[PDB]
Amino acid sequence: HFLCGVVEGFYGRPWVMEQRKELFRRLQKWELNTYLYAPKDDYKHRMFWREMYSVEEAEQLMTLISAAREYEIEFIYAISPGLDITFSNPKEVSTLKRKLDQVSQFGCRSFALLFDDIMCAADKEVFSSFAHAQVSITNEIYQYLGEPETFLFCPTEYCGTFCYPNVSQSPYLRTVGEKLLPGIEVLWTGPKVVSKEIPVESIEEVSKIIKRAPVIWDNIHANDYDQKRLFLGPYKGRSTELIPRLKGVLTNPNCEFEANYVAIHTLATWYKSLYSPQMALKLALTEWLQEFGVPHQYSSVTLEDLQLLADLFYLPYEHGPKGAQMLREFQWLRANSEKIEEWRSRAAKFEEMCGLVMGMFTRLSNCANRTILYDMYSYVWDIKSIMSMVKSFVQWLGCFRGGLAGEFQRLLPIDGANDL
Amino acid sequence: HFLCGVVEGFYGRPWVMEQRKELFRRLQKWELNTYLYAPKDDYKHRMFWREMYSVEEAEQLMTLISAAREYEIEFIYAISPGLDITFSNPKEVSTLKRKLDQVSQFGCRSFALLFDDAADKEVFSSFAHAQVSITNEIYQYLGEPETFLFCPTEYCGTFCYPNVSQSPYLRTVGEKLLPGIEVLWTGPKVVSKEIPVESIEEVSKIIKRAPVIWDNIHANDYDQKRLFLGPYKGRSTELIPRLKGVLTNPNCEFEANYVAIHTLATWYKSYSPQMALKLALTEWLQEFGSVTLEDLQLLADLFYLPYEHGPKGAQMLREFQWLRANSSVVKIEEWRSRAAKFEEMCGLVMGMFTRLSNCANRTILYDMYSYVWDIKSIMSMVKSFVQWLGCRSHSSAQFLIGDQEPWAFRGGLAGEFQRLLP
Repeated sequence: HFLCGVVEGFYGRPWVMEQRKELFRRLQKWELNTYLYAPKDDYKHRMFWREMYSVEEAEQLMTLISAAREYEIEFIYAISPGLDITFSNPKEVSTLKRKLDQVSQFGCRSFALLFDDIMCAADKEVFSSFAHAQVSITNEIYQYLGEPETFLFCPTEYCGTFCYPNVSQSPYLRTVGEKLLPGIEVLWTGPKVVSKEIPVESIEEVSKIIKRAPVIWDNIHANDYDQKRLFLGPYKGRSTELIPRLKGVLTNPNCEFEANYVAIHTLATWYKSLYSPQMALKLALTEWLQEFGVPHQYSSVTLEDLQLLADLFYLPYEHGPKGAQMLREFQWLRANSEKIEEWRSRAAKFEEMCGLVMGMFTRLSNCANRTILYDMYSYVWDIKSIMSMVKSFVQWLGCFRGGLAGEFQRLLPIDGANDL
Repeated sequence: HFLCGVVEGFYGRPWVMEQRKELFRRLQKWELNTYLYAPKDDYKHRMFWREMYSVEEAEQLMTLISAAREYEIEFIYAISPGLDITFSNPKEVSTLKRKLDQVSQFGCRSFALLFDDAADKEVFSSFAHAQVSITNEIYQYLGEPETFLFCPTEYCGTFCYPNVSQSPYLRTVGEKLLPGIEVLWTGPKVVSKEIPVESIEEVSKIIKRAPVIWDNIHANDYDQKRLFLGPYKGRSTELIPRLKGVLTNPNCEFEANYVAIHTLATWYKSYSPQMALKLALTEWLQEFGSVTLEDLQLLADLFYLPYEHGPKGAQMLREFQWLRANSSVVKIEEWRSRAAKFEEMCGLVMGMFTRLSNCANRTILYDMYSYVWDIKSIMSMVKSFVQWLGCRSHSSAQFLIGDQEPWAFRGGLAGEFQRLLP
């Protein structure tokens, strides 16, 4: 059974139970089938992974695992012991069984052991390598829980760039593919952490070394790695030819829950297709518009508002066409500040485009869905403030920002080394 | 009778009732006394100011107004009609009376009309005449309440036209606003670095009363990457005898305003910014869990104040400016010794992030996580760059070798526009 859905696997404030239940509704509404629970800073998932859940947390996880069953989403419970586990100490192993047993009595039946970060001297004696230590404990938790239907394993070398010396010849992956039990699945993020493309030939290459088709943990829409970035563009860079070669695809999307309508809608479109990223974004935006109401009044947002907004917060390696256009046009205006009529005519057209950013922010702050507006607020306010300043500046040619973080970044020479 | 406390007055996600009750608890713990409710994006506070609250919204306001009394915090309800009100039309005035009447039946006794953002040319001779007419009539209609506030459109020095002393607008306001109504003022600027004593006497003369400061010193709603954990600073305690109050508009992240409100509380002793911050940091440390006192000293110095970095922050930046400026040399032992010590200081940022993400107080950590991770990753890159600069006596490789992850290039499309501004 091919797994396709969402992993909540980013850093920072995790989602809340009501947001996750609502996630289960949209996964079901769009015919996806999986949720992987792995919030990096939900303290009992990784930092304090040994602490069992309290009476009140047990009641919230049981309720959340029941909702996943109600909406026919498979619930996968992950745990990340890798930061301070002692693999050779029986009580660490018993604690890891005791804590999965407690989640198992909450209704959960599928699990994952993740090893995404960074070996003690006591385990150098018992285990021949880091890959042997993880595979030993993963296999033993696997068999100890009755060999569950779905059990996932995220390796430490979880992408091409993290493979040493490379994918095909890695000591680490080779031990994993040889000694990890055939029934356990392997997570893989592609050639990179955030893969621009995931080529079929790269998936073939990792499948030989790990001896099975991987489950993609996809970071295409993840935004936890830069405060100013948001990704509302379509699922893209993965050919539908990957589907016969994969055990599943689970996206790790933006931290702000309401901003992942497009990211999950288009992945669902891609899973059912063969696939046009631009057509997928138009179906996702057209459906999304219905959620931007006007408050009922007893005493606004357009489709082109959302097209502009997505083009300004698109994808990690690409801007949408309206974003690249306004940025190409402002480069030309700045560079060329007869030819005089051209400059003013194109400056006039560019201030109008700036006005459309201001107008999209204004109608978005009038919408009835306060949740969507709050999740995206700082991003939309920021792009509006800047374009209001850019617009002023274009007019001028015609007449501490960022904090300490910003001041250090301007002093690095690769500051705008990827600008257009 | 001096009002001092918090205005929740920023843009974006408002606080939830659980955070607000906890704010009242701290206002009381630290001897402050006032809360002004004015979140710009509570749709019924401003955008749809005429719409009554629903049965469930009403019940939430009553419970919260009751908690303010339990904690003896004065609750002031604000409203902003200025974006689309027709001041000269009676039905509009009634709409605003009925809407304040409804909050008044929730237990609320203090109010504010904010004007910080037609056919009225016929009835009113200026915009100040329009607002003061409706402000005075609302004021008396509610029985001249104990506290009634008025935020003018020219609410700071730079917003005054042509200047403070000569503004038609403020002088109309000072002449025609009833003595029982108070006037809000942010100082010489929206975010004032200092609020000089003579500026307050100058503004008090034209508005004919002592102002209540709406203080934006710690607001961070106007820049995504900014957080302000430094002490209340730039206002002499001499202002306390010439002010009717001070209400600070702090960071949008609720847990990040421990220092901002604690230090204002310390200052309300009718004052040393550095000493106030050592009291606030020592107390704040207790709410975590591990995090050390010098961690929070470092953290406050990296997110200090809108016009200043903390001493540990300003130090790492001039030192890295000098290292960058004199890298050509790589006599020469000076540059390497200072590069090692500066690499050591970056470690203290990394170590402060690590213990903060292992701390038991998850609420505080989630409020600041995006800010702490951003500074830690930049300094990790800044440390890498200094290492690269000293490793060049023996390597010709470039700083970035090959194909990068997206976080090597920061800011998205917004960042690309800002780099294009001079």
